[PDB]
Amino acid sequence: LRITTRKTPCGEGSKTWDRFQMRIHKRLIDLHSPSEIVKQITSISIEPGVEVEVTIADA
Amino acid sequence: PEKFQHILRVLNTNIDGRRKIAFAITAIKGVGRRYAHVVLRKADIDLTKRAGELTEDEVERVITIMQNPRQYKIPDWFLNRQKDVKDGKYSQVLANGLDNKLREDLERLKKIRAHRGLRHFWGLRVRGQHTKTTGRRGR
Amino acid sequence: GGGHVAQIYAIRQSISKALVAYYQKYVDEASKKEIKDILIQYDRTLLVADPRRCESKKFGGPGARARYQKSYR
Amino acid sequence: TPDIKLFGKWSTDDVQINDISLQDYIAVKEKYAKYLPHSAGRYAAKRFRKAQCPIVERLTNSMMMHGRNNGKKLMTVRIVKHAFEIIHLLTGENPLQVLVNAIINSGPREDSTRIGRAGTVRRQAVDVSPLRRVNQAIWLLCTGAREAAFRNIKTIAECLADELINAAKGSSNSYAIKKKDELERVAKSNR
Amino acid sequence: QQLYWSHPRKFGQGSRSCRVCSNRHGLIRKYGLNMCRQCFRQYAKDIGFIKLD
Amino acid sequence: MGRVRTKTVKKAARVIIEKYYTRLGNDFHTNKRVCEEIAIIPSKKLRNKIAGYVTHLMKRIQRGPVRG
Amino acid sequence: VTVKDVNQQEFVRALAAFLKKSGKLKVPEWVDTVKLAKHKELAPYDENWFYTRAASTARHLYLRGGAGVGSMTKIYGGRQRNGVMPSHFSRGSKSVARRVLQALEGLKMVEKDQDWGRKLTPQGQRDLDRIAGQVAAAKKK
RNA sequence: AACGAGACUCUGGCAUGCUAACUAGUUACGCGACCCCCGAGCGGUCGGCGUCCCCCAACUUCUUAGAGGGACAAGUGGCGUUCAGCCACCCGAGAUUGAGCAAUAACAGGUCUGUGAUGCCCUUAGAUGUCGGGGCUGCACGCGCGCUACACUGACUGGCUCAGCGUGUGCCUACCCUACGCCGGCAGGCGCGGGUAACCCGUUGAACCCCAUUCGUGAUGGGGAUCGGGGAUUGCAAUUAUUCCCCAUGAACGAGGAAUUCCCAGUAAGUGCGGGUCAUAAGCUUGCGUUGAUUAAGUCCCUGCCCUUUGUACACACCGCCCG
Repeated sequence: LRITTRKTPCGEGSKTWDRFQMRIHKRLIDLHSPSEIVKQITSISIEPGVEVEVTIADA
Repeated sequence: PEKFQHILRVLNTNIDGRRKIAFAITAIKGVGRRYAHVVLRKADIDLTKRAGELTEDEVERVITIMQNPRQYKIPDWFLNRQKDVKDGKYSQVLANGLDNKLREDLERLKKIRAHRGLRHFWGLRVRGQHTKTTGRRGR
Repeated sequence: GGGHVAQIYAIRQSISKALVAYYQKYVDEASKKEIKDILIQYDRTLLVADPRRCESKKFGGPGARARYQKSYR
Repeated sequence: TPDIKLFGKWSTDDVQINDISLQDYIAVKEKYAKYLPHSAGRYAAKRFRKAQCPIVERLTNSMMMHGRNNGKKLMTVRIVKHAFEIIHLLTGENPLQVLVNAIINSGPREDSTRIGRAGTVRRQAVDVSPLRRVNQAIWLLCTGAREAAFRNIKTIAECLADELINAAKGSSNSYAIKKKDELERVAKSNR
Repeated sequence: QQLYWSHPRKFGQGSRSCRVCSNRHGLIRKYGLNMCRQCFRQYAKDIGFIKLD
Repeated sequence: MGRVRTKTVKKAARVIIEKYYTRLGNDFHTNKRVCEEIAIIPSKKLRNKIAGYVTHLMKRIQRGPVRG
Repeated sequence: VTVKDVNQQEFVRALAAFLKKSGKLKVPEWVDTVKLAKHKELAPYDENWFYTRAASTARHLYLRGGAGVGSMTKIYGGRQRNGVMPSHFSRGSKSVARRVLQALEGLKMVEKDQDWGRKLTPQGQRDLDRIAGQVAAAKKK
């Protein structure tokens, strides 16, 4: 995500800008096993603010 | 070879035999290069030779195919004028008639005295354009 | 990838190394050592690669170095 | 021939440098003969690095100038292949020996520069490097063909091959051998 | 009282408003902004971004 | 060019040679790995420097006495 | 031979002539009034441009997986000089390409196959590689 | 001893080492199908061309992103007090690939029209707080940033062939990106389908460039200003022409005074594209690819800056100060 915008409010003086960036990350682990023990063990044992999305099927 | 003739006169403008046929014809007003490469092909003649190599029989046909374009199946959209306005038809206008037609539409827009004719008579730009930094004759 | 030009240098650079690798794996050293001396003599990036790629633009210019005109009056 | 590239048809053997001064900045055949003039884009990151690359390539580089022709090195090579072709039909030589004479005959022997005294223009005569001579001579003759074909029916290829003849045999019908002698005529005066 | 109070605002620079106070002039939409560039800067520290380049 | 060593390098380089004189070789790579184990240098590029100066000192210490 | 082997400048100039002999291609009436793209400033010099373009149509279908009237135009489009404004790319005509592909399909050298695009008939693929060797027979590859 | 410098963060450049992948590929067959004998042979087979078929196949080189390693003036030769360092060379990616962050003290610099930040003053019902219309585009003139041009190293018409950074409806309040089919010269219309996105658009089938015709040194077919008529799209509304398209009209301009700007390697220049603003619309700005030179390896001459010494009637500091 890029945001390239003025560094000066009410533009005056030498023309300057500022690059901000956010880096997202995705990665996924595919399991094939009963849906019970997965949904049991998955939602627990997570310390940080990190999201998880369980899917019924994809393959 | 082919020493027969060169510069000639046709309707209202003198056309040289020096240049290629299509490009030679364009000098006559109301005919652009795009308009001529059509009319030559409806006439079914070469455009790969000079205008001084055309015969009198051939050029007699050219002006007929030109001045009745709808009747030789050149489309209506491909004309200069579609429903002129207050004349009721599709038309194709050529050299000295073009100027006469043009001067009428100027006169008309000062007759009604719209914004148009006033800008014309004052000698200022008709279309949406700035005149603050555009012009000079004066300075 | 690349344009019309840079592709030509890529296909040359690969076929040069391809030939070498075939000798490096199935034939002895002294076969390919010879071939290495020949190519690297007129080296032109046959067995090596440029590290040069485009630099990133910064503001106040249309290029990375070139700048907009400056007026004092 | 099987161990040393020609030019695609033109021998780089039977090619000499007929000065002892300007060789080791003119070379074309020690192993530096190649099928085409092109580089990977290494030509300069040291002062000595400029010298090494061929004379025929240097000629192609300085041929594309003045805005609309920059970054069109392939179009430029078209003009050079016709040049040698026209030179060979027209006079009949190894057409590289033409070019080597054309470069050597166009390089100045003495040159002037500026020196600041009393807030008024005074000039001083000084000498010139062999590397300077080569750079200057390549510049001068390429300006000729560029100039001539700016309103002539003649193509730049034709103009350029004519310009190498009149340089290779001095005759002062070229833009180069004229402009060479102008500099030296100044260098005599203020010295 | 009145039979009108409003007139079509459905597009343009007047039918969107930025979150300073309903400020404008400073046309903004990006990636779901609706957020004013002056205050965006003050939320460089706040979450959405940390400056790294 | 440039790249004249700073004082942060020259301060710790002397210290590391005084108290671990025995562990030193005169090869770059061996003297690197020793500095990695007898201390932690929190950067990687910094580590590659302090080793190289430790090496360059150890050359001279095998001649007459250093005054630092 | 495969059509890959030969030059392609030569390929079209024999394939265009081939079609016009055999009575193939029912042409549109509009062919002498047609700019041919939005980014041109003139009609073609050529008087048999339709025959030439149908050659280039059938060739690309041999290579790639086949695509409709939209994609053919994108392959042909070029640069548009807008005068005083800076140049930009744009796409050409559509209704010409829509007559080309339907005219080919009348001969069954192409056919609307599955996966959103016309693909060239085995009879078509036979005829391409047949004249591909005729190129090598002619000059000498 | 401390702050700045450096160290640091990000980015580029080196991995057939490590980690693992039908929302990424490759190879291998199994193949069966299509194709042409095109080559040995006969058409089969062997070889060649891509696509479907692909797996319970094999692998991770290519693509992707994580953990690690690698470069240190390390080695050698000169030079230096032989110190700190400097120059050349081997290996090779050479000790500088480009950005982010940045001190003390100051300016009567900009911003009360970013701020439900804010003092004081003013105004507050005949309101400086709402609807309708007009204007910010009005021209005898002066200046700045740019765009397009003055042709043959070109224009024009066909043919061939290559890319990357991104972005996209389910959001603001009514709205996205588009394949495919059909109709139209074109702008465009119409019918269906996909895309929460390494999944669909898009194997982004882009330009310059490349290959073949035509024009001929002619203000020419170079240039496309001005201007007439007609057709579409957005919107509640398009007139002082919103934008887009078609035909016609065809100007200045044929390399530019005094002056002046910017730039050292994938850099300058040429050339296209994405994002930003956006109901409709970039000659702007911000990023990205593609083609890719000439010239330098220096100096204090000009302009300016850092350090020391010196002189001063200056300290509102030479734009200062001061005399008849």
